[PDB]
Amino acid sequence: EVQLVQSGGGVVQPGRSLRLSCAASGFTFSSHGMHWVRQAPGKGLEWVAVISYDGSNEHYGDSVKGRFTISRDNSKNTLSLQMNSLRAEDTAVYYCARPFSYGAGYYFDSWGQGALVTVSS
Amino acid sequence: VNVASITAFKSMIDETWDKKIEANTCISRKHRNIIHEVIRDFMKAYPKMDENRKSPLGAPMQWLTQYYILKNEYHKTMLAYDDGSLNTKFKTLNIYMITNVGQYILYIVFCIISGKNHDGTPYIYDSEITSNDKNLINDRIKYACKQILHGQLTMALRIRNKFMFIGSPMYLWFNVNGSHVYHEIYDRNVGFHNKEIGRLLYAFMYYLSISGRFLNDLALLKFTYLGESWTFSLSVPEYILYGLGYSVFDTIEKFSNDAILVYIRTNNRNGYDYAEFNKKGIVKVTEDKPDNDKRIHAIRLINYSSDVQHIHFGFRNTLIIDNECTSIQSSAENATDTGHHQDSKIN
Amino acid sequence: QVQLQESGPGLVKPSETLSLTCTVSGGSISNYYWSWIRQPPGKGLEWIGYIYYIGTTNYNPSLKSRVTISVDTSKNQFSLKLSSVTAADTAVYYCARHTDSRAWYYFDYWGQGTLVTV
Amino acid sequence: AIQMTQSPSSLSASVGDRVTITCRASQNIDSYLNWYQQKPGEAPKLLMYAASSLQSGVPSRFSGSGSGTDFTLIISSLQREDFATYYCQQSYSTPPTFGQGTKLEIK
Amino acid sequence: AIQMTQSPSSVSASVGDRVTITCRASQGISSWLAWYQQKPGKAPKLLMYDASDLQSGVPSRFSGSGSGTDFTLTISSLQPEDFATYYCQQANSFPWTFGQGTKVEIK
Repeated sequence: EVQLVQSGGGVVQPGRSLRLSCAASGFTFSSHGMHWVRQAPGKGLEWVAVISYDGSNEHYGDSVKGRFTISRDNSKNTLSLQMNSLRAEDTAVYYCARPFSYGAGYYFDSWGQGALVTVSS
Repeated sequence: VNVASITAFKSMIDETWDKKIEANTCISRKHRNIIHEVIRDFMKAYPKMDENRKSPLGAPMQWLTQYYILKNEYHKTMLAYDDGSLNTKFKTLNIYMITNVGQYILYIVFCIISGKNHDGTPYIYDSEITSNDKNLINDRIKYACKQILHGQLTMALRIRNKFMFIGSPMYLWFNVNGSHVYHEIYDRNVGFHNKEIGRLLYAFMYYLSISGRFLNDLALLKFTYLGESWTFSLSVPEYILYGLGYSVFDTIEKFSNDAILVYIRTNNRNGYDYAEFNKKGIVKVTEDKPDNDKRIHAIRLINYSSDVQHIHFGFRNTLIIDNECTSIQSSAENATDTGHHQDSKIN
Repeated sequence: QVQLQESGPGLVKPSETLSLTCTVSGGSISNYYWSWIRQPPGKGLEWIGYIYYIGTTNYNPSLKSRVTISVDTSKNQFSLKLSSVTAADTAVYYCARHTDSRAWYYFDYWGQGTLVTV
Repeated sequence: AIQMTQSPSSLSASVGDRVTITCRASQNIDSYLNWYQQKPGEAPKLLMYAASSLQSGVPSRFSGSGSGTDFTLIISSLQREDFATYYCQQSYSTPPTFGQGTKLEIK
Repeated sequence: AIQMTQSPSSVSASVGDRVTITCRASQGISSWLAWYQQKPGKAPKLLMYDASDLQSGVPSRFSGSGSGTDFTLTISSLQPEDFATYYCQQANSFPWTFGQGTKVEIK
């Protein structure tokens, strides 16, 4: 049974840094890419980043470009997101979503429990 | 631009859609030529970049970025040939469920010609077309090569299949170190070393690893197609030419006074026809284009001033891929050079 | 702060085997490439081979006929065995680790270097 | 990127009524649309993995339509468990825009 | 293999002057050149991984330059700490080969 667990939520002051993690289990992590999606409290879902199955290809949303770094460790099955220059705009619940590919597209078939990140003091 | 290739492709997917992939199943010569033609006509759909959105590094974004894929007439015609039956069949395929030959071919070719990786991300994003970051563009293109080959090998490992191979088109090898991709795909996947899994892909990447793309003064012959160019210093097996997407009818330029045998077609009596060229300069094949069931693409270098380690690539039974899948050879432990009485010289 | 330390005998008679073991402290083998390199006394540097934690190895064609690199993730050690060591095999052997970056082909961490004489 | 717009932002319907959540795309997405349902305090769940394509375990009352630039999700009989937020996500081109969700409320 | 040739084999240079070490490649390598510093009795330290990209923990006076066949490591202001042998490693093909170490000594 595919299952994604996330940890590293908490409080951090504006401009500071945080590091989210997402430990995957129940599937071959080394073969499937992974995505990050956040949801501002009471607002819609927003796409954050993607990392390829090995880690040599990655992309970030336009708003978050240049401030986050997504990495993966295929030996521990860990998916991490590095948080820098955190704004108040970045307070959200963060989910790690595994994509299931069909044709040229894909859909998120497994979502994490959500780690809450609050950028406040 | 070319609807005949699309029609042949569609007919072959319909024919092979129910053909299960077995341990020794290989793409037939006809199907291989259909794949070759569809890829090369997809490339010919867009002969040059747009000056308004040209990449300063020179990477071929015309076949990598969605800004140009969606403008290709060939891509649109193939995705909407006869009310999109192929496209509907494509929207259900996935790396981890392909079991039949037609699914394998359709998924690989449609991912390639749609400018898409297997995980859904594009080869190069539309915002990086006019980028100057050499490392980012190079890593994207390298990932495209590695992911195509890795996807094929993971299919072969799951189905325990040997001799299935499509190959990565030459444009994806821009600034790509063949040795790096070979070792990245074989030192991180221990299950790929089995002698019964993907030996055609193994031979393809091993040849591309021992031979670099650009040999300045060690080249013996050069291929160029749509400006995308490659140089070879050894006999060029048919699997290499078929994976790269180079026909023997493209511009070949010859840098030394060696003798080359340009295999062109299969004839009666189970033989092959070849041409011999010795002069320096261009190599021109004046024969008519063969049909898909008998087309051949391979070059043999007669020179004897070469290391004996890589002479098996010129052996007749390895240079020309066998019609019978079980007789195909990919390594020096199985290479054999027999049966030249069946061949004939055209010129 | 990954520290690598070489071990093994420092004197091996000619035509016998050479054993070198490198222990990785403060880190793990689980995700990186580990290489063996030797330095002939006052001559230069020559690469021998590498082993990935999965078990795959790549050797130098110059001496691929007698090199054997092994890994043991349970003990955080990767070793090297050289057979039929000749008088030209005297050198300082370094156990390196590769860059844990998009580039994996450069040696970021090096050991102390154990000199072995024949 | 391709922007996703849903209509209506909120909808009021009773048990057994018919609802039609419409998602529009700025450009052609070519049948690459997935609909998710998110109950309050839970992660999104996929309902349809493509236009007019259902996921395993999804009740047959959910249905889909669309051929790019226009899509619809229809629930024939709203049960009490189908009152949540619905998001239309395109996957034709990364970034996969998720669209502003539609919340269904009991009348 | 790709022979790595370094020139000069030894250079004596004044403290605060500019030291230049050249590493020529027998066959073309495209920026896959790393430079290493070895102080006597110490293991090599990676200075630059690509032809011009500088590792952490390395003083900014080390500038990497050139790509292809010709390469150059330059020290903007030589310091007594920089007495070492300098090696160039290519990673384009196999086996990975190092060049003959250039000694730099303070005059």
